Amino acid sequence: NNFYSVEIGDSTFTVLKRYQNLKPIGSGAQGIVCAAYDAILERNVAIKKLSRPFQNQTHAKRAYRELVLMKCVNHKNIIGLLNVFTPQKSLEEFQDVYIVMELMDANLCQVIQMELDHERMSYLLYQMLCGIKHLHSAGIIHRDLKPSNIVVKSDCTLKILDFGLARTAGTSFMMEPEVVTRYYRAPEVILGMGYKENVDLWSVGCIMGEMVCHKILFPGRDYIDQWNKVIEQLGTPCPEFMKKLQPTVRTYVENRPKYAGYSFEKLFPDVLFPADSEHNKLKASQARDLLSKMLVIDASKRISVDEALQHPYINVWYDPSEAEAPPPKIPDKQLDEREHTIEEWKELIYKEVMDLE
Amino acid sequence: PKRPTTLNLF
Ligand SMILES: CCOc1nc(NC(=O)Cc2cc(OC)c(Br)cc2OC)cc(N)c1C#N
Repeated sequence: NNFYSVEIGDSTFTVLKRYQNLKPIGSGAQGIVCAAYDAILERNVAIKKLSRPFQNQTHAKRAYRELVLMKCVNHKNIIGLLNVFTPQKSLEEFQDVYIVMELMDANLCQVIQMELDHERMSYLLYQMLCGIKHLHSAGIIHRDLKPSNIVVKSDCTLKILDFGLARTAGTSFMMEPEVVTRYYRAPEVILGMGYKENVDLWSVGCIMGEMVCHKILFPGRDYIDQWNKVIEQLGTPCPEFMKKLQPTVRTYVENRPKYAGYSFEKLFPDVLFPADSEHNKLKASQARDLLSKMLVIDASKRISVDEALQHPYINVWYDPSEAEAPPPKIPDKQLDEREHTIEEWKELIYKEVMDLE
Repeated sequence: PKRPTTLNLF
């Protein structure tokens, strides 16, 4: 009726006329995303179509979560909403959902590949860092931070992204978490342990090392080598840790060949660091000591968000209004240990769009 | 000290 068909790649876009001139910027882990102009508002905004949402109990749970989370999280570093709509009219008609949100200038995969300075890099770390702290401040782990999901503005801002997974620690592992990027998968994930708010930091760890090394920290050629690669770098884990890992995994992870591990003083020389020479608190050895406490195998000994923000490298940008920020409160409907039908996610998801406009 | 507000993304 009042929407229009935008021939984009494969599935065609049927967005409001508000959004015109659609170009592709990426394809997240749900549908696809474009950087169109929203005349009505005056500024380029990202429209995300989740073509056929409720295919199954998966792309329908990651959605209801994405929806609610989107409308609940507000923060200077955690991307915000803007508009959500469905080109379909009737209750049955529904089969697609478009999401309009902010739109930076690039994605971290652009900085990673450039020579920052200190004050700066430390700001983004802080930046990105806070957003994280906030999201957690509601018992919400993201579980997927990685350049492909981090966005920085030319004015040097920065925002987290994709709340398609970011759930709460209510359930444990799964021998099918292969969805969360390898190079940024944390030990408790890999080893199918059981995550907590911390996991997110590890991601942030494999990040910095990337903002420093330029190469990705722990490659991996399969989810099973990932481990054989992370530990080849950080040494074989302390026996107590072993006692933690599930029965089976323990055996295998134990059989692995023993690795010395390298001190971060060599894992990140004084050279791979931004001109170590300004404003005390900063200093290369601090950018590192930071890592020194994030890149940690045993989940229970990893510098949590707070202490990170509360850390010599980060800290210099602290400020209660954007860190100890008000907790992004949740209603009382969200279900992390509960599933339904597709004709139910529909009613639920459809009844989760409508009102919105 | 105050944070920066640039970032040459080219
Ligand atoms: C890739 C993840 O998708 C998303 N990406 C963004 N990204 C951005 O705004 C930064 C950005 C700006 C660009 O110049 C116009 C191009 Br070109 C690509 C790009 O980075 C991709 C914002 C989102 N809200 C979502 C979503 N959803």
